[PDB]
Amino acid sequence: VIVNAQPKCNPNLHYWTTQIGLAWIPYFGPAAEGIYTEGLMHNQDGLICGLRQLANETTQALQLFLRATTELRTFSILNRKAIDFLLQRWG
Amino acid sequence: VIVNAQPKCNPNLHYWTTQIGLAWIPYFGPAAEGIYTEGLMHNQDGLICGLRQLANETTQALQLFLRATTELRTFSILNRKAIDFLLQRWG
Amino acid sequence: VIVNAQPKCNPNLHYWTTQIGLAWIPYFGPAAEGIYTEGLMHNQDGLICGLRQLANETTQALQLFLRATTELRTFSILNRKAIDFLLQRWG
Amino acid sequence: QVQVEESGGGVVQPGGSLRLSCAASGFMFSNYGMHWVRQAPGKGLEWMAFIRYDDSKKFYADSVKGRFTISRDNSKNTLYLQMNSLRAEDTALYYCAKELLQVYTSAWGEGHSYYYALDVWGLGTAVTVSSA
Amino acid sequence: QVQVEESGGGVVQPGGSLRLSCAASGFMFSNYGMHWVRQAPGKGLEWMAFIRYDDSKKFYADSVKGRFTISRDNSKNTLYLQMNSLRAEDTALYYCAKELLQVYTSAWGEGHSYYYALDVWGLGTAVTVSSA
Amino acid sequence: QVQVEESGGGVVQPGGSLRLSCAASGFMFSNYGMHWVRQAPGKGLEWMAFIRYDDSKKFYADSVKGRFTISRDNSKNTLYLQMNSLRAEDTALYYCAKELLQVYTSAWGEGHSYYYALDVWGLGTAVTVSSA
Amino acid sequence: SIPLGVIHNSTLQVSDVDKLVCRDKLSSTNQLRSVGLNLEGNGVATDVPSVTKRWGFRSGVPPKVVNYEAGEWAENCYNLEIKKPDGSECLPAAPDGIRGFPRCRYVHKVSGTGPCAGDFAFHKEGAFFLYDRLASTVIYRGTTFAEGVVAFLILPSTTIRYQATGFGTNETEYLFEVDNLTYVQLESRFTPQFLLQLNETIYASGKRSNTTGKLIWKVNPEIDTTIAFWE
Amino acid sequence: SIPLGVIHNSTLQVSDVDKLVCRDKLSSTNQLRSVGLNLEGNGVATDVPSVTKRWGFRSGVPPKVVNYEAGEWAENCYNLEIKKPDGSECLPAAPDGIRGFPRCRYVHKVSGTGPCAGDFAFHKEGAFFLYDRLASTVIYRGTTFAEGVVAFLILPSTTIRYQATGFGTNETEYLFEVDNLTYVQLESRFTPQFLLQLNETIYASGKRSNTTGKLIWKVNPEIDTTIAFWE
Amino acid sequence: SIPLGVIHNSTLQVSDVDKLVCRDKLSSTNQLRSVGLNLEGNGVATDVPSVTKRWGFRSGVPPKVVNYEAGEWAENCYNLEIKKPDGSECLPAAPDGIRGFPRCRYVHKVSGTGPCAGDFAFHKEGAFFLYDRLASTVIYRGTTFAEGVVAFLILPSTTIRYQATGFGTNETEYLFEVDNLTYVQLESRFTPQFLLQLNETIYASGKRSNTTGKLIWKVNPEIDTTIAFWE
Amino acid sequence: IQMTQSPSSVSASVGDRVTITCRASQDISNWLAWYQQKPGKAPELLIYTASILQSGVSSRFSGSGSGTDFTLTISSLQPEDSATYYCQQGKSFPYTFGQGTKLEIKRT
Amino acid sequence: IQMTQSPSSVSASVGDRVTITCRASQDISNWLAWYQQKPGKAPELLIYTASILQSGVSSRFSGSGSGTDFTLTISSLQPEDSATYYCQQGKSFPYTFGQGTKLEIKRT
Amino acid sequence: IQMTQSPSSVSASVGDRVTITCRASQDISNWLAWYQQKPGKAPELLIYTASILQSGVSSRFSGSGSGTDFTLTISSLQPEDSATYYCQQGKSFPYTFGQGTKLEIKRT
Ligand SMILES: *[C@@H]1O[C@H](CO)[C@@H](O[C@@H]2O[C@H](CO)[C@@H](O[C@@H]3O[C@H](CO[C@H]4O[C@H](CO)[C@@H](O)[C@H](O)[C@@H]4O)[C@@H](O)[C@H](O[C@H]4O[C@H](CO)[C@@H](O)[C@H](O)[C@@H]4O)[C@@H]3O)[C@H](O)[C@H]2NC(C)=O)[C@H](O)[C@H]1NC(C)=O
Ligand SMILES: *[C@@H]1O[C@H](CO)[C@@H](O[C@@H]2O[C@H](CO)[C@@H](O[C@@H]3O[C@H](CO[C@H]4O[C@H](CO)[C@@H](O)[C@H](O)[C@@H]4O)[C@@H](O)[C@H](O[C@H]4O[C@H](CO)[C@@H](O)[C@H](O)[C@@H]4O)[C@@H]3O)[C@H](O)[C@H]2NC(C)=O)[C@H](O)[C@H]1NC(C)=O
Ligand SMILES: *[C@@H]1O[C@H](CO)[C@@H](O[C@@H]2O[C@H](CO)[C@@H](O[C@@H]3O[C@H](CO[C@H]4O[C@H](CO)[C@@H](O)[C@H](O)[C@@H]4O)[C@@H](O)[C@H](O[C@H]4O[C@H](CO)[C@@H](O)[C@H](O)[C@@H]4O)[C@@H]3O)[C@H](O)[C@H]2NC(C)=O)[C@H](O)[C@H]1NC(C)=O
Ligand SMILES: *[C@@H]1O[C@H](CO)[C@@H](O[C@@H]2O[C@H](CO)[C@@H](O)[C@H](O)[C@H]2NC(C)=O)[C@H](O)[C@H]1NC(C)=O
Ligand SMILES: *[C@@H]1O[C@H](CO)[C@@H](O[C@@H]2O[C@H](CO)[C@@H](O)[C@H](O)[C@H]2NC(C)=O)[C@H](O)[C@H]1NC(C)=O
Ligand SMILES: *[C@@H]1O[C@H](CO)[C@@H](O[C@@H]2O[C@H](CO)[C@@H](O)[C@H](O)[C@H]2NC(C)=O)[C@H](O)[C@H]1NC(C)=O
Ligand SMILES: *[C@@H]1O[C@H](CO)[C@@H](O)[C@H](O)[C@H]1NC(C)=O
Ligand SMILES: *[C@@H]1O[C@H](CO)[C@@H](O)[C@H](O)[C@H]1NC(C)=O
Ligand SMILES: *[C@@H]1O[C@H](CO)[C@@H](O)[C@H](O)[C@H]1NC(C)=O
Ligand SMILES: *[C@@H]1O[C@H](CO)[C@@H](O)[C@H](O)[C@H]1NC(C)=O
Ligand SMILES: *[C@@H]1O[C@H](CO)[C@@H](O)[C@H](O)[C@H]1NC(C)=O
Ligand SMILES: *[C@@H]1O[C@H](CO)[C@@H](O)[C@H](O)[C@H]1NC(C)=O
Repeated sequence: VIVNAQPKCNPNLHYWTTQIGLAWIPYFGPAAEGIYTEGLMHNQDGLICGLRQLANETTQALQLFLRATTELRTFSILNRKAIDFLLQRWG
Repeated sequence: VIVNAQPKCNPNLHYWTTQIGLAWIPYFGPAAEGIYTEGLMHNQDGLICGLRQLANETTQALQLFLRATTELRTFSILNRKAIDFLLQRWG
Repeated sequence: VIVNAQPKCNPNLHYWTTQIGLAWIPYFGPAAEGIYTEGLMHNQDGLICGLRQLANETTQALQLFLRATTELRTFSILNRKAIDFLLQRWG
Repeated sequence: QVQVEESGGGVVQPGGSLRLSCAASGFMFSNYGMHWVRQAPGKGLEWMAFIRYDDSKKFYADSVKGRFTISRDNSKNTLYLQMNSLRAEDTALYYCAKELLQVYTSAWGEGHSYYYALDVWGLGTAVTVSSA
Repeated sequence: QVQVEESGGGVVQPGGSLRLSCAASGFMFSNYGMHWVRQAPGKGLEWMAFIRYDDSKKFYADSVKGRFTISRDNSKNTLYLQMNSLRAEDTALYYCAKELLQVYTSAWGEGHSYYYALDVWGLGTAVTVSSA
Repeated sequence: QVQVEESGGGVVQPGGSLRLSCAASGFMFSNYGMHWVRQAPGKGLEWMAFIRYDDSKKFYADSVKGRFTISRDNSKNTLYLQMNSLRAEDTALYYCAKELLQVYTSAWGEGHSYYYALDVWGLGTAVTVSSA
Repeated sequence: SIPLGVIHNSTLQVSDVDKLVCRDKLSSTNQLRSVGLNLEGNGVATDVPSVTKRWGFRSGVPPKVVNYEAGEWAENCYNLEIKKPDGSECLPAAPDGIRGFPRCRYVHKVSGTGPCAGDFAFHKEGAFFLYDRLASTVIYRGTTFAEGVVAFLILPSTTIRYQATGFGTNETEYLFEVDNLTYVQLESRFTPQFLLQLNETIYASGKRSNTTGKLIWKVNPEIDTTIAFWE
Repeated sequence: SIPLGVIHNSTLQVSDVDKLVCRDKLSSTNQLRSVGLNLEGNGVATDVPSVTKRWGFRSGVPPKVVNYEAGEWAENCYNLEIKKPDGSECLPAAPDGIRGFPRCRYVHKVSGTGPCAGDFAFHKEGAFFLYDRLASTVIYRGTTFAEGVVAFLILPSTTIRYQATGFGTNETEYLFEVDNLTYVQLESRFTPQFLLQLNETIYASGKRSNTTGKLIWKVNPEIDTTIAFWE
Repeated sequence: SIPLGVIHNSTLQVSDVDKLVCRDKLSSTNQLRSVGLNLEGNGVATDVPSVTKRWGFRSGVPPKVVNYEAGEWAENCYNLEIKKPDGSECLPAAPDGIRGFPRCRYVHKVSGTGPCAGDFAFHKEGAFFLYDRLASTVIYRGTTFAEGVVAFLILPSTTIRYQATGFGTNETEYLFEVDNLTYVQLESRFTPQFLLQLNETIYASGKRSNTTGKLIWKVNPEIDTTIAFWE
Repeated sequence: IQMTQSPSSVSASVGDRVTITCRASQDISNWLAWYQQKPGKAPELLIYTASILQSGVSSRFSGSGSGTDFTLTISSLQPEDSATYYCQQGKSFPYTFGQGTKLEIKRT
Repeated sequence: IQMTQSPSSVSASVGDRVTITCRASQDISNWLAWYQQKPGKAPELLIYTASILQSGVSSRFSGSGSGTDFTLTISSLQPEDSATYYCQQGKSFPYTFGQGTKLEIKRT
Repeated sequence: IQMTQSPSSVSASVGDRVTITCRASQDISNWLAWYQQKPGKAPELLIYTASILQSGVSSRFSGSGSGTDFTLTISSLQPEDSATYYCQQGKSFPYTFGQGTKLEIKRT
């Protein structure tokens, strides 16, 4: 598994993400500062310490991958992972 | 099926799309205003009324999806649909 | 197979591509002019003549495809090829 | 010929109200637009208000919004101006003015020209915001 | 020493044509470029044409394109200028001019310098577009 | 009252070195910053150096970097200036200057104001870079 | 989210993005095209004073832009140049890659002034603003566009100029332009062919302005219009 | 390269990009989210003079920008305005699409001067600079951000202004701002709540500058701080 | 469209995009690289007056840009600065992300004037203009590039300056630059090593311009060139 | 929506040619007017739209210009023109205009 | 980090009102100083921070300004002011300043 | 491709120092020429390329400049220079140039 080795580990991941009655249409829609769904998740068996270590182990390799291309705004990484996944199981 | 509920439905979809002898090379190629293939398609059993209603039902949800990201020029929607399709049948 | 029909064929493909001790972190990383891995590959049974002809046969069709879109910086061609490959074998 | 005359002036207390009567004759009054132009007796001209011919729009200067109200009547051939919340700077002459246009009826439907300016001016009436 | 002389002037009708003869002697004529400069008798100078030494390029002013034709002959050591479709503003003196260069032959191959300007001028010949 | 005095001048050879002594009395010297300002006898003022009150930073002008060294001592209430590699343009008066501040101690912790300027100037000492 | 329509051999059937449809056979990504359709087939009004009540201004939301591959031949296309009354610009300039809508039977070009209160211009009913193969949710300045929407599915020139006063309010006034001193005040009921007969009759019969000033015309409530658009 | 973490029903298990894991079940691309986490949970110091030793300048490498979908509520967010001593700009302007970090408990806004020697500003330990759903490896000017990193996985408001002198060196000096003639010199140990009690006490008790000049304050080594941040 | 070449264990075999090849085994997207190759291996001429007959200007088509991952070490690389005779710019400025071609044995830098009639510069035979991992179909100003093409497949420094007069026509004249008052008129047959011996001999033997004016040199038809480039 | 004239006090003798510069803050494009206000009198129109002289006024008054910089011009000054001249516009309808120029006749 | 004054030699008689323009290459925002250097004397502070007169100096000296363009002003000139006036600043600490203006009293 | 000189009529007496300003619409970079046209005579070269005096002409003529603003200068005027001076260039080969300056000697 992934074992945390940081000095501190905050076990409370207070998180924000993105996702009626005519709120969809942008002329009546909310401003940009209020389109964020909030939520709270607690330390369910080292999961947040696990993510805090996993983010550090993927930091350097992602930095390397971003050094290796020319796109100014990379977005297609998850799709490349899915296509790699499909080819690794069947292709 | 999809049933139209608009006030009017134009059953004639006059459509334009994009697709030799050295027309490929862009120095001899046509100008930008003439690279459009035209064509005509008639109402083959409510198909054009069906599209005119389906476009209205996908309008709001697409508006929502575009509110939910940060790409200034989204292009990868069809590829996400294909990857979702592959994962829903095998992944 | 692919048969070369050019006037000359250089059978030596001297090539450059892109791919520790804190070289990953970009503040200590190399400058832009030195991130290129070099290498040398010789004519292993018409392979370089084959690529030099294949590049000419895919030149015009790629030019056509690039005329047919609106993206200022196309990058997703290989992913479209992979998704086409997956759908042609299973989808 | 064409007569444009101001009336209804005098003196008034600060914070009061009065109404002017710009009567006119000698032309088709329901087809021409009318103005109001202010001139302080120590200063120059400054525009107040403008109504169109059909009473469709009302155009007001910046320093006179809300307090001052233009209106017209094409029955008695008479322009009116209702004033409220009067101040000490408003002591002035008040001009009512007729603008220029020719009426090209030789068509399927009417219409006219403008060349935006003023020709026929009244003498001006005197309004004083004071106690005496 | 170096002589540059205009010839072939006179008077000519409007719409006519004539040819000038700029003969020169005293230097290697096949190695130097030649010019044509116009001066109206009521005005100043203005450039007309320029040919290189080897007759490779011909450079024309804007108001003289098409109508006027430069040519040279390194046999008779003589510059020529053929003129067509003459107009009333063209009544002027016509100068033919020699430019400056030193010839650095001390190499494997020849070549020269420029410092673009003019030194040896002719007197000018007179051309009149009129009836008398 | 507040006395600021220069001392240690004279004459010196080119390429030599000397030290000035700016002694001062009549105020809390360990709480005020001190300056050095140069004036050639044929020219105007120009700044040389500045030290803070606690000897934390040292600020030098551009033409005096490396060669000149500021230092202070809050024991003997005396400013010092060490000079090396002297040149012929350095023949001047050397001013040492006291700056302005009030000391607001009425708090949990100290602190002061600035309004950056100079009030109490010394007379200046004379330094000559020559042979006589 | 975002349903993929399926052209079955019979008729159009919407597919679920939650349920798994085994009847779908998708063996290319040429079988996925993103088609954009026009509102004017749905039966909305088309004339400008009955359209720009559906446009408003709003501040503080960034635009978004999606592409589409095939479109419909438009009957009406619009183009805007709106300035604030002090002289500044209202609508943002067109970015790179933005070109006009390619096939337009009529192009309503509108210039003029209005109380621009906002940062952009959105569509009040939630439709997009179709451009050269790009659907956008703003209106960029000086680029000929239509109104319409976008649907996703599996497969198997005349210029009319206007003058606008008070563009963003409810009490707006539009002017038809014939000559640069000759205007006609619009109504709600004017169709474009009637306006084409109008500038033909005006410009031929010599009733334009023969002086320096403007000349504005009215239409009596007696004269018909020439014209479900497709009958 | 770039491992995809797997939230198993027990706990988090890293998966190999070289070995084939048949225990993974991936039946959507909604099951792939790219989450960005903050450094301040790892236990780094948070105060500005203990942070901007981790920023440097360097020239001749272009920036790169990647997106992320979900983030952490930040405890500290920074914002910069650094000028060269001649008056020019140090940090590049924000491109389009760049917005500030959305949820920030405290926003350290820093302006001032420094010997800017480079073309950009990178993170010396290799972390990213999280923005509005965009991870970047530079610091753009005038946009509120945090410090942190990004991890990939399978699922199933208060403003404090500073003044900075000598921003890029090792011998730097920071100033806390109360009023535009009233400053307090920072230390290494100051927490933000102590600074909030400080401007409350200063601005209430009338000890600001009542003249034209600046007024700088020191803190005795006797007065505690108010405050593992989460205890 | 766009065939994917297959490196079989024997040799290179093109695959059909219409027929289904079961012999292909594609188990990564690291096995897909997009390689760009140079024209100078095909045997085209390389000298500038035999190359810029293959460049023209044209107006009214937007550029397109595609990337590629691996390239060939170039023997000749070009760089342009062309101005219109009134003083304006001909070629558009380089956008962000555009950098020069990285490995270049010789860099022909060309400045000068020409009757620029068009909006861009395209390649008359249909090749691309390779940049720093980006293939483009225009020529951006001031960025060192090569000429070549791109192919898709499955896997398993010296500067020479010119002066150009009349760049876009058929009757053009190029000048080799030695010193800023010392020029040599080119021919069609000059190779770059001969030009390197030429500025060595000129700059050493003292035959540059010792006055204010320019100095142009000719070469007799007696002196050979130093040099299938790879023999 | 602002407009600023030449200096307000200009003096000349009878027979002189004088000009009055009028400057506008926005582009007006020939929607200007020059009004002659004799003292004790209502003002009167001289030239509308910067080109056309109104009937009844002699030809010694003229004016022209393009865009924002227009100019009224008296050909030869007459003693019957001791008046203050105004410069009004009507483009975007707040009808704002200049402050005025009083033209003084030199009589001791 | 540069500063340039008015011309260095200004002459006036007793009772005159004179001004000295001081220009700065960067934005200083009221961190200026005006120093009076009598000949044979150390200089003395007149006005710090462009607003406050120092104690001991009479009210005939004043000065003001905003940003980079400040100006010292003598109300009425006195014969005791034959001196050269300097314009110093202290914002970004190289402490550079102007070249000086010598004010000459007109005595034959 | 345009060039505009100083005003065409300049008058001076014998012994004066005069200058002639020559302005160019494009960057020329020292490709200029100054020609002396005596009346009844062909013109003659004085200075090519803005720096070098031609042989045969005395040293009282000089000229210099950088870029588009060049200037011919006579050191001391002589009575033998009643002539019109031209300012030609040769950079981009339409060879266009100025209109000329006639220098008048003051003799009653
Ligand atoms: C409303 O209705 C009126 C008609 O009632 C329209 O007016 C017509 O406008 C068109 C478009 O501008 C005109 O067509 C053009 O006519 C030009 C001739 O006029 C020019 O030359 C005369 C010479 O004295 C000038 O006096 C005059 O001011 C013009 O400068 C032609 O030069 C044009 O040719 C060009 O386009 C054609 C298109 O195929 C090309 O083939 C040519 O090579 C060239 O490029 C063109 O023919 C037309 O004359 C006008 N009158 C009539 C009666 O039709 C209004 O335009 C219309 N407005 C709207 C908004 O619909
Ligand atoms: C450090 O600590 C001090 C307190 O010790 C803080 O000072 C407070 O700052 C806030 C923010 O500016 C102040 O709150 C505002 O007060 C305004 C009233 O003052 C204005 O009007 C008076 C009238 O004479 C002027 O003299 C004065 O100069 C001001 O112009 C209100 O107008 C504000 O209302 C606005 O915001 C509220 C927010 O909800 C809205 O509801 C309102 O509609 C309106 O938009 C606001 O209330 C506060 O007064 C200051 N003092 C105190 C004692 O709290 C420093 O800001 C703080 N600094 C830092 C960096 O933390
Ligand atoms: C055509 O051929 C000639 C040779 O025949 C070339 O001329 C050589 O050009 C190179 C490149 O500029 C020169 O190399 C440099 O020399 C400099 C010394 O000259 C400078 O200093 C003198 C001192 O009086 C000045 O008079 C003179 O004007 C110069 O300013 C060095 O300073 C350079 O060093 C730099 O680069 C090296 C590269 O490694 C670094 O190591 C250094 O630290 C420093 O950064 C450099 O050495 C050379 O001197 C020239 N002459 C010869 C005989 O080789 C033309 O350049 C060439 N043209 C083309 C287009 O090919
Ligand atoms: C411009 O045209 C209009 C009509 O198209 C002219 O107005 C009419 O001119 C006739 C000429 O005798 C008069 O009888 C009418 O009374 C006029 N009508 C009106 C309403 O006044 C006008 O004169 C023309 N102007 C010019 C300058 O040509
Ligand atoms: C510049 O150099 C050239 C040759 O490299 C010189 O030209 C020759 O100079 C010699 C010197 O006696 C003469 O004998 C030759 O006749 C000259 N050649 C020509 C074609 O004239 C030139 O003099 C040098 N100039 C300077 C200023 O140094
Ligand atoms: C500004 O406030 C400070 C203190 O907050 C004042 O300084 C003190 O003022 C009292 C008033 O009698 C004196 O007794 C003290 O000696 C002062 N302290 C110092 C260090 O000088 C100051 O006077 C106030 N200034 C203004 C203009 O109000
Ligand atoms: C337009 O909106 C304003 C805003 O309140 C309102 O006062 C006015 O009556 C409205 N007019 C119409 C015609 O709707
Ligand atoms: C209208 O257009 C014509 C066409 O040349 C032009 O001459 C005239 O000045 C224009 N008038 C206005 C008011 O723009
Ligand atoms: C800061 O760095 C400089 C660079 O050499 C060094 O001289 C100085 O001593 C350093 N100071 C500290 C406190 O590290
Ligand atoms: C500080 O802010 C106040 C607020 O209005 C302002 O009046 C004052 O001039 C400011 N002072 C400085 C030095 O910026
Ligand atoms: C170049 O093209 C022009 C265009 O017509 C032609 O006149 C000329 O003869 C051509 N010259 C050569 C050498 O091809
Ligand atoms: C050529 O370059 C040298 C190098 O310093 C320079 O001094 C000279 O002025 C240049 N000449 C021209 C004509 O640019």
